[PDB]
This record gives sequence, C-alpha cells and structure tokens, in this order.
Amino acid sequence: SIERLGYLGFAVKDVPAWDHFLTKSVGLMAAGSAGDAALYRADQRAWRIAVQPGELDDLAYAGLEVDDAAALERMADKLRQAGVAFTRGDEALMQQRKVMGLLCLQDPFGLPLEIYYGPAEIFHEPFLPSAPVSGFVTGDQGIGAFVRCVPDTAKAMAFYTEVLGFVLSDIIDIQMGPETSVPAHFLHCNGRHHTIALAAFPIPKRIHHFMLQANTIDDVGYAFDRLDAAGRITSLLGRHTNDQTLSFYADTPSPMIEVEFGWGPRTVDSSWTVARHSRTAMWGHKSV
Amino acid sequence: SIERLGYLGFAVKDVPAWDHFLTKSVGLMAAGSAGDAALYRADQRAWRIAVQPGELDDLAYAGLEVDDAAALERMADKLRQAGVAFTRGDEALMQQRKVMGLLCLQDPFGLPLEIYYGPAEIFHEPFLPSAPVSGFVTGDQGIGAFVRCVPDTAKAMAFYTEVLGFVLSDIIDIQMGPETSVPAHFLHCNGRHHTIALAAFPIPKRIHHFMLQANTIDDVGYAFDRLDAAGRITSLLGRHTNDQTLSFYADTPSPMIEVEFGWGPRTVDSSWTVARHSRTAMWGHKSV
Amino acid sequence: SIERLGYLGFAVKDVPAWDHFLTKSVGLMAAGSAGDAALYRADQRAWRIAVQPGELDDLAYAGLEVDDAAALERMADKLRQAGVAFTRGDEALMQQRKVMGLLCLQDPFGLPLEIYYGPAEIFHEPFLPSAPVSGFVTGDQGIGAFVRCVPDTAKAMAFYTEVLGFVLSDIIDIQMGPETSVPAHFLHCNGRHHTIALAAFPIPKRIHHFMLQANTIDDVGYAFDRLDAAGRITSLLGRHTNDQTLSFYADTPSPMIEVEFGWGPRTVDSSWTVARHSRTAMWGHKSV
Amino acid sequence: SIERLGYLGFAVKDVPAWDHFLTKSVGLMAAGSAGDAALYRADQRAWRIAVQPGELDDLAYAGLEVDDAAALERMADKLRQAGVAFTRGDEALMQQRKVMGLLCLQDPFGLPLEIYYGPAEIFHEPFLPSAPVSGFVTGDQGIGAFVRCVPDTAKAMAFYTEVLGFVLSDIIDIQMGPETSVPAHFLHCNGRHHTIALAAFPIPKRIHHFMLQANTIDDVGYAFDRLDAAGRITSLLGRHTNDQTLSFYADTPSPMIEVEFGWGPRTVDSSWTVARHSRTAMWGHKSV
Amino acid sequence: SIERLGYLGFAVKDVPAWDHFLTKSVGLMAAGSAGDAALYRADQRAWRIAVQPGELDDLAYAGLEVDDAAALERMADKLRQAGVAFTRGDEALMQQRKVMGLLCLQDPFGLPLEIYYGPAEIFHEPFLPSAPVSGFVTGDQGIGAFVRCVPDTAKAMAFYTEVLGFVLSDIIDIQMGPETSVPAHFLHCNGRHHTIALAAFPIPKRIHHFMLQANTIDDVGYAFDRLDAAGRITSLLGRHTNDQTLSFYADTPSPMIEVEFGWGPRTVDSSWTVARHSRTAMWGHKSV
Amino acid sequence: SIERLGYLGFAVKDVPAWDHFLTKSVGLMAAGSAGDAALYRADQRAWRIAVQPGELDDLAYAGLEVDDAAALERMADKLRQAGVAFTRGDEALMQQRKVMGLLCLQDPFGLPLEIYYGPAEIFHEPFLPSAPVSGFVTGDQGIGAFVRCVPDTAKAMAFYTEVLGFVLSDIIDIQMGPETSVPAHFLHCNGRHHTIALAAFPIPKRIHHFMLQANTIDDVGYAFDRLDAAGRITSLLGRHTNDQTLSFYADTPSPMIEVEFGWGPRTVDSSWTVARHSRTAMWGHKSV
Ligand SMILES: Oc1cccc(-c2ccccc2)c1O
Ligand SMILES: Oc1cccc(-c2ccccc2)c1O
Ligand SMILES: Oc1cccc(-c2ccccc2)c1O
Ligand SMILES: Oc1cccc(-c2ccccc2)c1O
Ligand SMILES: Oc1cccc(-c2ccccc2)c1O
Ligand SMILES: Oc1cccc(-c2ccccc2)c1O
Repeated sequence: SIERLGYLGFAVKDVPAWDHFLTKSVGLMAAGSAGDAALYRADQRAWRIAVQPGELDDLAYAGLEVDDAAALERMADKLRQAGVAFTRGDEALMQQRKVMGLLCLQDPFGLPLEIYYGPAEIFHEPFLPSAPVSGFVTGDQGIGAFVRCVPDTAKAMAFYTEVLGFVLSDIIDIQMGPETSVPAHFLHCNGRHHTIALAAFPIPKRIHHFMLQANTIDDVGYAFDRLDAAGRITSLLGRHTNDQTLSFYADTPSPMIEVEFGWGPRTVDSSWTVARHSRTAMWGHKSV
Repeated sequence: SIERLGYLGFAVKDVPAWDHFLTKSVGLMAAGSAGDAALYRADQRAWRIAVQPGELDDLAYAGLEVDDAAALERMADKLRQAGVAFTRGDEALMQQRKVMGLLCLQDPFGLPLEIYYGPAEIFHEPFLPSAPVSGFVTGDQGIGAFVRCVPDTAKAMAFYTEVLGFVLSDIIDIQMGPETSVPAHFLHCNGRHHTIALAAFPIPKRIHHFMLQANTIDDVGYAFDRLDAAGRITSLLGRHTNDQTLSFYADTPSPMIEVEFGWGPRTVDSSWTVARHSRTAMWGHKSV
Repeated sequence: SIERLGYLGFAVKDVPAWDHFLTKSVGLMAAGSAGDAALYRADQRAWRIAVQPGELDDLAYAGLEVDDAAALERMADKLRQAGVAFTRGDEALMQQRKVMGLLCLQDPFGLPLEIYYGPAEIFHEPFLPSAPVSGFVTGDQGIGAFVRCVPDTAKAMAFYTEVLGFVLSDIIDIQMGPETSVPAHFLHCNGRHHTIALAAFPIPKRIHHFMLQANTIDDVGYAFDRLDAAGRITSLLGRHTNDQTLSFYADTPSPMIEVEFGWGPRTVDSSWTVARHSRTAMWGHKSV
Repeated sequence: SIERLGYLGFAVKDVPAWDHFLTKSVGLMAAGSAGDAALYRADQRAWRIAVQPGELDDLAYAGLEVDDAAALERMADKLRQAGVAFTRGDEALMQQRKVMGLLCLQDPFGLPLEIYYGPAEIFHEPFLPSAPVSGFVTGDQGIGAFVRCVPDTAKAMAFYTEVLGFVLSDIIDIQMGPETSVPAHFLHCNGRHHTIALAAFPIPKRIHHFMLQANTIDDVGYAFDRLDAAGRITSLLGRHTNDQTLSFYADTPSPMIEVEFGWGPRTVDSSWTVARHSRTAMWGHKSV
Repeated sequence: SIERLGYLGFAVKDVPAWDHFLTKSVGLMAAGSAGDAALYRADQRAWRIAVQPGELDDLAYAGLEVDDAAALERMADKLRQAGVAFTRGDEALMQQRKVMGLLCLQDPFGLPLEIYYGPAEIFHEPFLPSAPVSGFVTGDQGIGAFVRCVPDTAKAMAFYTEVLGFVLSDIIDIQMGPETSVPAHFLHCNGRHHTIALAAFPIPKRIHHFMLQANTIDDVGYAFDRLDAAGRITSLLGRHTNDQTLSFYADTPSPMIEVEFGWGPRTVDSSWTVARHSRTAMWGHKSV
Repeated sequence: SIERLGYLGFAVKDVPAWDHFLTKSVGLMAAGSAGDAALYRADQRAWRIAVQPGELDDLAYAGLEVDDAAALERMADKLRQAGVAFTRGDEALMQQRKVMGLLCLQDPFGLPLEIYYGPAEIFHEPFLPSAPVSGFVTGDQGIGAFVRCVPDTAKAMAFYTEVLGFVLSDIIDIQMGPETSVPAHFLHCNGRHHTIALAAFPIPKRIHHFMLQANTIDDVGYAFDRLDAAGRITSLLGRHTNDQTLSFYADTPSPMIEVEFGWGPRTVDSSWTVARHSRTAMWGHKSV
C-alpha cells in the first residue's frame, strides 16, 4: 500500500501569484525549476510542490510514495489485479520528478496519481524558508494532506482503500445548508490522521484544499497575519474535532482552492477507532 | 473480537433519582435525551450511559464496541459460526444509539448486548461534570466495567471468551459465607484489567455493579463524601487484590445494583498471567 | 512588598448580566454571597471576584496579598513612611472579605486597594467550573492581572514601585492614532510577567481590562466561542509581544471594561531585563 | 513453551537449619506450611520455596509456569509428541501446590518438574522480609534461577530447548582444573538472562546452586555480612561475564548446594546473540 | 555591573561586502537602517550589529547592557567614583540605538563603549535568517563576544573588572612564536564563558575577532562551507580548551578582523575556578 | 539473514605500521595474536580486527555474524539454494577465529566472507584503548562498516540482498569527474544505516575504506589531530547526507585503503525509505 503523500503539482493561470503565495506568505523555499514547472521545498526533498502554467487552476497530479523498488512492483501488481489502467513513467518523466521509478494512473474521477519510489534529497542545500516559519512536519507523514472532491464517495472509498491501501480514520457530517450535510471520509496511510479526505462537495475543483503542518503554534499565528495582510483569509483560527489540528484556512490564487496551515494534531495507528462527528471544528474556524 | 465496553443502558423505576445520582453524586454530564432515554456523558462521546423508565430496575443492554465496519462484519460471521442468534439494528435503532452499525443479541442468560461501530463524538460540546471530578479514564479502555451475574460460569465463560473474544485475567474466590465462596472470573478485551467479570452470585439482578474509573485519588475521595451525604455508601475505601483499583462501592437507586468508583489500577497485556486470589481486597473495602 | 493580586471587586449596574458572564461564559464557580456582593471562585480560595450593584460599572477595589501578619505590619510601616493614608479594616470588613487582616487605602488616583493576609480557603468544596474550562493558573501568581488607567504614569509608577514594591517588566508603546501612542508600563510582584500595568488611556474607567489565565490553549479556544455566541468579542485570538500570553479580549457588561482570557505566557524573575516594544501583539489580536 | 520458573521444593535433613537460613540470613518470609512442607515467600505469591524433611538434601522438584489453562494443554500436547511421560496432578497435589492445574514429569536425569498455571497470590498478606532486604526481582522473570547438574549436556539441551522451549543465551567454559573445563549452557525462557543453566559438573547433587535477585546493591552487601556471620560464604563479591549479575555465593545447610544472592544483571530478548566466555567472573568471586 | 554584550557597531570601507558577509555567509537578517548605519538582526532585538562606512575598518563601538534604569544610574555612579569620563546620550543617540538610556565612554585604550538599558524588541517581525542557520544563542548571554586587543593587559584588566564588573574566567598562553606567547584573559559578566577577552596582540585593530554562537553543530558545519566558498576560512574546525566552543574562524572584509562561528560551549557561574591553559585548542583549529 | 559485521582481517606489507596505526592513532587495544595474525580490540570481543603479513595490502576476509547455531544452518541452506559454494571451517579455523561455527565463501568478486556464530568475549580483560577514545559504538550494530569495490553493482546487489539478506538503505551518485558519477548503494542488516556499501570505483582494492564509530564528537576531533600529526588525513571533518555520520577520512598504511572515523549518525529500521542523494556530504569533507 501507499506509504505517504510526497508531492503535489498544480497547473495555474497566475504563476507569479502562486510563487509569491508559496514563498512570502506560506514560507516555502523556492528551488528552481524542472521543465515548465517552478519548484518549492518544505524540507530536505529536492521539491514538494510544483507549479506550472495552465488553464486548469487546479491540482494537476499527486505523488504517492512507497519505500523501495519491490514495493512499487507490488503496487503495479495490485493495479493489474484491480483492472486499473497505468503506465510506467519514462526516463524523461523520472528525471522531471526526480524519482527512481513511477507508475502513472488516475483515480476514478480523473485525478492523476503518480506512485513512486526513490525521491531525491539535497541535504547539501539545507532548507531555508522564504518567510518566518520554523519548519514543517513531514518525514514519514509525507508533505501533508488534501481533501479530494468526488461525485461518489462510496466509489472513491473503494478505490483508495481496496486498491491504494488507505484506511478510514473517521467521518464528519459537514453542514452545508440548514438541513444539508456532506459525509466527509478522512483516510490515513501512516501516522498522519489523514492524508486524503473524500467528500462530495459541489465545487468545480478536484480538491477543496491542501494542508501543511508547521512545527509551532507561533508558526501558525504568524502565517495568519501574513495571509491576512494579503487579504486571503477564509477562516479564523480554529481546532478540528477529529484530528485536533489547530489551523486557519486561506485562498490560494486559484479560485475555490484553499490552503490550510495548521499545527499540533493527534496521530494515529492500528488502534484507531472509526467515529463520527457532526461538526468540523471543536472550536473556532468561523468563516470570514 | 470486542475491543471495549462503550455504553450501558439502564431501565429503572425512579428516573429522577438516577438523574440526581449520576450528575450530582457521580459527576456525569447530562446530555439531553434520545427516545425515552435520558443520556449522560463521561467524555467526548455523545453519550455513555442511558437511563429509561422501566420496572426492571436493572441493566437493560450493554454496547460492545469495535473499531470499523469490517470488524463488525467479522463479528457477524463469528456469531453465525457459533449459532448465536442476532439481528442488525435498523435505522431507527442506529439513530437512537448514535452509531453507524450494530448487531443485537443476548448473552446465554438474557442480557441484551449490542455490538457496534462508529459512535458519535461531540468535541464541540466539551465535557463538563455535574460534580467535582477531574475526568474519567476511558479512551481505548472504554467506559469502564461491570460484573455480570450468571447461573453457570463455565457456560458464561465459553460464550464471552470463545465467541466475543474476551480473555481471562484472573479468578477470585469471593467469600460468601463461613465455608462458601463464588469463583469470580475477571475478563479483559483491552488494557483495562477487566471489562466484564462473571460470577454466580445469588442476587436477582443481571449485574452486581458497574464501575467507572476517575483520573485522581482525590476524585475518588470527594465522591465518597458525596455518596455518603446521600446515604448510599456500601463499602469503605479500599484496594483490590487483582487489579489494584482503589475504590469504594455505593448503592444506585435500583435495589441490589451498586456502583464502584475507583482509581489507579494495573493495566494488562498479552503477558498477563492467570492467577488466583482468596480475597477481593488487598486492604479496606469493609462493608458498611 | 505586595506578593500577588488576590481578588477583585466590581460595582455594576447589571448584576444578573455579570453573573451569567462570569459563570456561563468565563467558567467561574458561583460561590454564594457576602453582604450585597455575589462571589465567584476560580480555585480553592473562598472567593476571587466579587460583584455588587452600583452605578460605577467599574472596579471598586482590588486586594493585594501578603504571606503573613508581620508582612502586613511591614506594609503598614511603609505606608506611614511614604505619607499614604490608610485605615485598618474592622472586624466586619475582615469578615466580609474573609481575611485575617487588612489595610484600606487608595492609589494616587482613587482606586481603593486592600492589602491583606490570611485568606480563606475551602478545599472541602472543590472548585467546579460553570462552563468548560480545565482550571486557571493562580497559586503564587495570584488571580491574574489588570491594566490600570492613570492620568500620570510617572506618578503612578512611583507609587506602585517605591511604595508597593512592584517592579517594571517592560514598556510597550501602544498605538492610539496615526502618530499617537501610550507608553504602557507592565509591572510584576512575582513570577507573573505583570499583575498590574499602568497606562494613560483616554477612557472613563479605572481599568481597561482584567485578565485570567486558563490551563490550556483549548480552554481559551472554547471560551472564545462562548463569548462570540454571546456577541462579546472585541479581538481575535492573538499573542503578546512582551509576555507571550496567547489570548482574546471581550467586553464585560460594564461598558468600556473588557476581559482578557489567555494561556501560556512567559514568567519572570530577578533576571528579567527591561525592554521596549512597539506593538502589543506578536501576532493576531486584530480588533473586531 | 515455559514462561518462567515459579517455585522450588527442597527435601532436607535439617529443616530448622534451612528455616533459619531462608529467613534470618536470606530474608524470605515464613508462610506457614502445606503438608509436611514449610513454605517461604519472596513476594506476593502464596509461596516460592518449599522445604520438607528428607534424606535427599537436594532439590526435590521445580515448578515451571505458564500463563493460562490453554497453554498448559499445549504443553501436554508437546510432551505427548515428544514421548515424555507425564501425569496430571490430582486435586490433592493441586491443593498442596496452590495451583489451578499441573503436569508432573522428570527431566532426562530424574529431576521432577511440575508445569503449572494459576498460582495463588495473597496480596492481603503483604510480603514482610525476615531480614533486611528491600525485596526481590521476580514478576514475569519468575523466582530466580538454578544451575542443573547433568551427565550429558547435549542430551539435557535437546530436552530443555526442543521440549520445554527454553533458549540458549550463552556458554561459559568453566575452569575446573589446570587443563579442564566444563561448558556450561545458560538458558532463558523470558527476560531473565538465564532461568536454568546446564553443566556437567562432578558433584552428587541435582543442582550446583539456586539464585535469587534482590532489588539493590546494598541488599546484596548486607546479605553477605549476614551469611558471613553464619560462616557460610563460599565466594567474595563479584560480577559475572555473561549476565552481569553482581553477587556472592554461600553454602546452604545441604552439603554441596549453594545459593547465589545477586543484583543488577542484564536482561535479554529475541535479539540476544549467543557468545562464548572463558571465565565466570568479569571481576571478583574469588573462592573462599 | 554590566549584565551582557548587546550590540556591536563597525565602521568599514566596504559596506556592500559586509552586508553580503553578514547575510549570505553568516546568516543574519537585514533589518533596514538607522542614520548611515545598516542594521542586522540575530534574534528578537531590533538590531544586534551595525555597519557604517568609515576608514577605520574596525569595531567602532560596543554596547554594554544592563536590566533597568536604576542599574544604569548605579553604573554612572561607579564611573564617577572611578574618575572615568562619560556623557549621557542625547535623544538623537538614544533614537539611533533604539534604547531608553545610555552612557558613552571609552575603555583605557580608546574603544568607545556604550552602557544602556531598555533595548527595542520587535517580536511582530520574527527573525528570518538570510542563510541556513537555525538561530543563535543569545538571550541573557547577549549577542556573543569579542577579543579586545590591548597594549597593557593588567591595565585593561583593572578597568573591566574593577569598573565594569567583569570577572576573570581563565587565562591561556597563546603561542605566538617559538618562544613567544601572549597571556589572553577571558572574562565573563554572565553565563557565557567569556564576553570579552583581553590580549596584548601585535595587530593594528581594536579587536582580533567577534564571536557568534549558533544553535547546532550543523549550523556551524554549513557556515564553514559557506565561508569557504567565499574564500574566507582562516582555521579548520576546532574546539577550545577553556570554553569548549566548537568553531571555525574566518576573515571579515576588514583586514585583520575575523569572525568566529561556534557551538556548544561550557557555561559558567560563581563556582567557576580560574585555571591556566597552554593552547587555545583542545583539538582542531589548524590555521589555513 | 546476516545480523551484523563482526570482524575484519587484513593482509598487509607493513605490519608494524598497521600496528601503530590501529593503536596509537585509531585507539584500538592490542590483544596479542592468533596464528600469524596480530589482533586488535574495540570492545568486549576477544578481537575485532586482524592484521597479518601479506602482499595483498588489502582486506583479506570479513566475518558476518549470526545470533545462534540454527541461524547458521539456515544460512547454509540459503547458500545451497542459491548455488553459492561454501565450506564449513574446521576446528583449526574455528580456534583461530574464536568462534563456535563458520562457513567460508566468497562474494561474486572474490572477497572471502566468513559467516559465524558464537564469538568469544573476554569481559575479564576490560577494553583499554591505546589512544584517547572513550569507546566505540558496536553492540548489535557490529564493529562498523566498509565500502566494497565491485565491477558490477547490480550483480553485487543481488548477492548481498537476495542471498545474505542485506537491505538497500539509499543511493548516492558520487561525482567522479565533471560529468561522471558512481551510484553507490548503501545496505543495512541492522540499525546501522549501512554495514556494507557497494560501488563501482576504479581502484585496485577490494574496499575503498572501513569505518568505525566512536562514542563522542570529541573522540573524532582528537583522532583527527592524531592522524594529522601522522600525516594521514585525506579529508577535513564533515557530515554525510545519507547517514548523518560526522567524520573524517585518513589513509591506512595500505595504499588506496582509507579509514573513516565518525560519530552521531542516524539509525534505521523497517520504516526506512529508499532515497537518492547527489552528494556524499551535507557539509565538510573537503579533500586534502
Ligand atoms: O483537516 C481537516 C479536519 C477536519 C475537517 C476539515 C475540513 C473542513 C472544511 C472542508 C473540508 C474539510 C479539514 O481540512
Ligand atoms: O473491580 C473489582 C475487582 C475485584 C473484585 C471486585 C468485586 C468485589 C465484590 C463483588 C464483585 C466483584 C471488583 O468490582
Ligand atoms: O496582557 C497584555 C500584554 C500586552 C499588552 C496588553 C494590552 C493590550 C491592549 C490594551 C492594554 C494592554 C495586555 O493585556
Ligand atoms: O549466575 C551465574 C552466571 C555465570 C556463571 C554462574 C556459575 C558460576 C559457578 C558455577 C556455576 C555457574 C552463575 O550462577
Ligand atoms: O573563543 C575563544 C576561546 C579560546 C581562545 C580564543 C582565541 C583564539 C585565537 C586568538 C584569540 C582568542 C577564542 O575566540
Ligand atoms: O559513510 C559514508 C556515507 C556516505 C558516503 C560515504 C562515501 C564517501 C566517499 C567514498 C565512498 C563512500 C561513506 O563512507
């Protein structure tokens, strides 16, 4: 099964705005380019987020990591057994992503996924944030998470769990209207409470938002002010019911896609019990 | 197998007395109602104890928790293989218990059991005790425990261990008379030394008592005084031989059913060794 | 010198509103009454805040604590040497405040101060909050702090430091207007970064606000929502430059008097270095 | 497999001398009698060492513990498969040993072994040493260990490992003469470095000695003086090469059987590596 | 007495080279300007190092910090008693240095010293390094240290100890030639092993070098490479005999003035014993 | 599979030079001889490195350890299944190596390997270094590591992983020339990041170097100076990208074979993720 989320690639209409957003506001480290994609770092990996020009204004692909070559072949085997179409990346692609091997596929609703192993690290160019943030929590929990919009949760669920090996952490009934809610399913593939959540939201984007976890509460506090000066805040500070992440949300330059910048969540294991929650926030997160 | 005891439902003749008892004396948080049952909280769960009017004056049902949907199906499979009759709860029942799924059955002697998954949590309504108690120890150890009265221990043992997957912790020969004792069997399904004990007591109740574990010794000390002012004490403070729980006992408003309020026991694991004890108390617990 | 701030008494136009405010919103424990004052608890002390009817809608007095009888006499001596008028409380007053001895005086601008020793504690009636808050940080740091409005800071400074023995922690230039700021002086008399701050604010109240410190960040988060539902929020969450308290502000029912509810500040000692800051917030605290 | 050594029974010519030896010198707690055997305690177990009159002046039996009934049946199965004769203890024997079940057998050279489960504990009669010793290290590591004399190590090895499930920790070539040594094999069945060692010593006793482990170095130091006043010392203080136990040896009242009283050894696990040592002592243990 | 070294001001011929040096190589944060001085930050202080154009190519002044106003007056008193000339800084100077008060003087050999209190902090503009360094160790130990060149050590010693209140930590005989050494005197005024060292070196600069202490060994390792790429290394990594600082040295753009970038030294207290060392390095520090 | 690297044997032209090198410079303890091999100790093992005269000036053999006899037979079985030729060491060889059993084979390119169990320990002759080093990190991680030169990495990889059970940790592309690099494969068989690395280097030696890990950074610092006085340094201090070992390199007396003396690396487990690095050093290690 997938070990963790390692990278995200976006295709956007305003690359300079995304560049400023990811460096001056979020704190990521600019790390040159690959092909027509600008690269950004959060840690020792050569890159974690990629931004390229495109009319999509959306997540273009997501990289799903394994630990070694054999594990990648085993994932190939699973995709074959499941009837999911995939192609092995060629040399050019491998060089572009800076990986030792990869399989290209899509989830049931068109999101390109790239399962890989052997990512590049550059400890000789130590991470340097572009804005005041002490660092991010990644490591074995990967880069962070994202919330995937789907038309059919059950269908999405079967694919992510049965095929990719993710596991349901919990469910929240997200209130949409007076008498309307969406059952969001939070899935883990490691100690991070969730790496991918699935929800049938009525938005025209592949994802509702992506999430990065910073080292300290102050990291989060300072970032809020940075995004507020930029006029991008969508929620006040808050804390979630299910994962206990303390965060705020903000708009990216791509309409309808947000970012969540948080701290201090609960982690999980095999002993995690599926439960249901009626609210996303234990406190805070009022919309603005 | 069952992961933990999650809830208890009582059917009683004096609902107001039980309400006062569970809030002002024990410290539970009143949490509205469901159907004709009043609900009480000990933690983040939407409810842990339910009280409804009834001539029984006894435990009406007990909820046995699993971690996810698949585990529930696996329990279904075990019940089928064992020939134990059961029915899947309907929507109405699921809504009443605030669970995502359940199987209704009885143990060999008529106690209704409800095996479930996906309980409701409401972290947005943080627990607030009705009396001075810093909190209860629950989490993965569930709500607490109870001691089940049975006519045939061996028979009860086979069901709880072979069918529900509980495990014998130890046995105590409880002195009844000058030359009379009952071999009580203490069973675990997690780190709590026991969640259910089985004993052939000569009382006309399904259970001898239920037990809640508080965070501090002072929690226990203060509760004793609360129950003493209420005239409900049945034992002085004491400490058990087998689990090292430090507690006292008191009567509930249902005749012959007691509650045990304790602190600081030993926990268990796979390395737990079955042993036999000749007394329930290492010290204290004198009857009053 | 004064060891800590032990209690506050307010005189207000809407006692029921203050009662609801201090219990349902802040979380204090109602603790009966003394004279025409309603009493509220935050810990083991018999009372910490007192509310009585009055047209003032302001702080009526503040109790400044010492450790023993001799220390109280020594404070008497200091007041004599300094020419500050004072009167020893009579039996009736002592009984009302539940103290073993006290001296009544005023600061240079009319705020009644009561220096006392031997406060009453009632550990047999353990603290029980009226709203979800795990507890407050008091002990040797006293009940909390307040910010005192003064017409003459230098004059106020000389009295609090030279006479009462407080010590300057630091100064912040609080921006009032485009080119206008007030140099607020933060003073300590123990490990709490400040117990009293002095500032020449243009408001018609003795104090700008009082501050209570809760045990956890969640305590603060939950309280914000409680005060927001009440429509009382004046600032978003934030963190101070000087003390690192993480808090929010809200209106009390007395116009122009706020409360600050915070967590996790820096403490001080003899090695504290006076410094100057140009902003009150390191992050957050935007006015609303 | 066997989980730990739980008890030892000796048959001796001088019961009063053994009584004084185990209480006044070693520090064990006298715990009445069972049949014609006097019982001694080291902890919460009803008994750990038994002494009965007999011309043997030797170890009469050793009790090998399991964790539950099923494990005992599984050991029965193993003995059957291996062709080792055994008999299930009758009620009388079970009552005498205070166990819930047992199998009686002998090792290849005549030492009676008793495999059991469900030992009696009496926490209501807390352990009280007869001499100054803070306590013994037992628990999951059992009572201690012993060194078994055998004519054929290989043969003894096959039985203890293949049949009883013990595991080789290491081997020491114990120098007997100028050019003569005995390869002693140290075996574990839990965290205790060894519970049984096997050695082809030329003595006319089933065991060379038994070993108890005390809580502190001072416990050991004080015991030495106690045994020296009794004239029983056979070795000076020392520390072993293989287990790092710091101890001294002394004669019991049964000729050629010694006791080892030690402290602070290394524990083991699955990652333990078999090694060979040329001396028993890293330092000390000179014979006297 | 002086509490710590708070800031340094240099007057140099190549301001752009110093700017690049302090940001890209050392890792300091550029923090605008004051007068014709460019400012650099290492922590929460508004500034720690100042660089202005000048033919000196040397340390122009050093700021010596106290904790409050009274302490500053007490230092004034000491200077008066000692006959050392000084002037109180005017408003303009105070504004330039961002301090609440200061006294301007020189040491016996012309180095301008500025004793101050009430420095400015700007926690609302959190420190952001210009190069990969996790942070510096400052706080109560001040910015770091420097080694002061003097023609007369005894004379310099009397001034720094008797007048400014520094204390001798230890002495090292620094080998100059085959049979030539300089007795360097290392002085502390807080927990930092030394803040100022005095030595009769034959160089035409006020100081031999200044020293900054980074949080980690990696910080130091990475900086070495940064300075080596710049061609500025003067010593290999090493560790000092007296303070145990692990560091390397490099040239600044001002000829004959170096910088020392280190980690992990010993701290001191009242119990520090004066000792003498014959070498500066316990290991490493070979000149290059 | 192999548990760890236990010993190394070299065949050299200058035995006295190797003796001085391993004792006075590295710090190993001379431990007599076996056959025509001089023995050296790093810990409690009777020997860890052996040096014998020979024209090879290279690694003559390497000992690969298991935990017990059965494991050795299991390795025999694996070699048989794989078609790798091997011979069981005779008594003489066993006595020479001081082991209880061994299998002699070669890797695909001629390096003799000796898989063994039951090594000799001599705790009665506690380790005493010949030079100032507090000790080495060995234990379950074995003696250290080495980098093996191979003509065919893929071929070498298949043997070490599939046959001996080593596991790939990571890969580094070691820059050889302007546009030339060698993909070195770092393999583990325990917690040590690597025990054997494989690389297609163009040198006429079986190994590029062997590595020992000391207890402290000072151990490493002092050793550097020792080797520098001997004129043997090949690299400055540095820290690796993949294992985070902080070390320096030096020449042994055998041309083209170096030694690496390091400290403080990362350890591994099952959760280790294969990654790729473009440099060997995160910092330092400049060649000299
Ligand atoms: O981390 C998280 C935890 C719980 C809920 C959300 C969520 C909130 C709004 C929309 C979608 C998800 C989230 O990001
Ligand atoms: O927790 C417990 C541990 C040991 C015994 C009891 C017990 C005592 C009296 C009647 C039944 C059981 C108990 O609750
Ligand atoms: O705790 C505090 C720390 C720093 C500033 C304030 C403050 C803010 C606004 C008005 C007055 C004081 C405060 O309460
Ligand atoms: O614990 C131990 C560890 C190592 C050796 C012995 C030993 C010494 C002499 C005779 C037999 C065994 C022992 O008891
Ligand atoms: O921190 C330090 C500790 C000991 C010596 C020096 C030193 C070395 C060379 C010249 C002057 C001083 C130093 O900076
Ligand atoms: O421990 C290590 C970690 C990473 C690389 C090397 C290495 C460097 C040069 C040549 C071969 C290997 C090494 O020893």
